[PDB]
Amino acid sequence: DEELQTELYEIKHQILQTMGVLSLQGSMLSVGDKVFSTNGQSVNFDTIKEMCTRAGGNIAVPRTPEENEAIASIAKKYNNYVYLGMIDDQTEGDFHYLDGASVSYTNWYPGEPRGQGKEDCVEMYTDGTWNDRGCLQYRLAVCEF
Amino acid sequence: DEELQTELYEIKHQILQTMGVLSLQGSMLSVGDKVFSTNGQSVNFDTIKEMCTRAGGNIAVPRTPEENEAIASIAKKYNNYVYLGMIDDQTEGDFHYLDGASVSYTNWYPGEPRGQGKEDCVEMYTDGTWNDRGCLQYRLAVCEF
Amino acid sequence: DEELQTELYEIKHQILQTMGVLSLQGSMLSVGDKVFSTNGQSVNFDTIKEMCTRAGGNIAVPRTPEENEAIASIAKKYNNYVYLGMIDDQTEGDFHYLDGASVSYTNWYPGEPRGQGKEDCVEMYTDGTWNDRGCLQYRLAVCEF
Ligand SMILES: [Ca+2]
Ligand SMILES: [Ca+2]
Ligand SMILES: [Ca+2]
Ligand SMILES: [Ca+2]
Ligand SMILES: [Ca+2]
Ligand SMILES: [Ca+2]
Ligand SMILES: [Ca+2]
Ligand SMILES: [Ca+2]
Ligand SMILES: [Ca+2]
Repeated sequence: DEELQTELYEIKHQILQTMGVLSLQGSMLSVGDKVFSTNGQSVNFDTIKEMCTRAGGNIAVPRTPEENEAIASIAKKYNNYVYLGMIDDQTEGDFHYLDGASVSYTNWYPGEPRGQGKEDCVEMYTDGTWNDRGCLQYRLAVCEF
Repeated sequence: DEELQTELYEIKHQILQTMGVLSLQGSMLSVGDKVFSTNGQSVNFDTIKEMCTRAGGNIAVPRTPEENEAIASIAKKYNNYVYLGMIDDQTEGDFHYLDGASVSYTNWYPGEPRGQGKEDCVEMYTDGTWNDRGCLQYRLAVCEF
Repeated sequence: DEELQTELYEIKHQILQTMGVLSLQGSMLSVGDKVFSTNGQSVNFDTIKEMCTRAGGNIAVPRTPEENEAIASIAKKYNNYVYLGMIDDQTEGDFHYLDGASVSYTNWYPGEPRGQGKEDCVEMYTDGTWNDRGCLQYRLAVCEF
């Protein structure tokens, strides 16, 4: 159509308007094709996971420096550590994303991970570096869509 | 096109991102094809109606158990009763949606409706059950889009 | 397709749902094809400009009476003057939009603009009328998308 193309413009325009409003007001962060957001709650790993999937997203996990920095700023903003979408329950010391694939990008705080098999989750410090941790602490719920 | 299909993916993806953010942050509830939301205001029936249409939606009305429960949770959350998008002004005892069609799904509190012709509106209790009421009370404004 | 048309309906519907939620909750104002929004911050001209572009929009500028009134209501709501997307730095007394084009619609407060070359920005009073001003004051950041 010709009508299809102007309908698409309008749709794309309106999308960027809503994204713009949410962005301007700090409701979320856009990094490439990824949108990060938090409900401000501090809960444990399993709770965060459910909150995120209930909203149609997933517990956030950084796969690039820019994505890592985005999540870091939210952690900084809320002054709380953040549980990341990765665990090493399956095999010890081998952290994997929740789809089962092995993590590639890492930003471990020097010396980490250590403490080992008692600590199967990953938390992000407010400077963006990571620490392996037990999964029952109260951490800021950050989701990716 | 081939380009059309990847443009559509992207558009659909971005939509679900904005919906995800609004959902995660409690700005609205998605139930099937219906989105519920409130501005937190307690006003009378006529005012709610205007607020909702000004936003491009309508005063909420539940047509299923799940929809009813969704509105109920908002009522619970704000600890206030909710005016529903239905009245019986036309014929007495015959409640109709605002398009004029007769209500099908009901969730009357036992004994309701009673009091009759002096009470042409419907309010939802915080447990989700309904009570027929005068239309001039201050009730939580919940809209559907 | 036939499938394309029902996919488009759904997409358009969901867009209006998110816009409806943002609108109902006062997160933004829709005027024709333009969406206005604020982050509530009072900062100077250069800062507002950056905030708006970071969100994928621009510092707001009214080109119609309705658009002017929309921005005015936000100014009223936040009880603060608003920097508008226009300056007269290039040539003195000749105010232009930030794309360089000359402003057409104006709503100067009677007597304005005056003070002249020391005042290259434009602020909106809470009644919607304009005043030319220095660019270093703290004003409400209102963006258009
Ligand atoms: Ca272990
Ligand atoms: Ca471990
Ligand atoms: Ca550790
Ligand atoms: Ca009656
Ligand atoms: Ca009645
Ligand atoms: Ca009654
Ligand atoms: Ca000058
Ligand atoms: Ca000047
Ligand atoms: Ca002046």
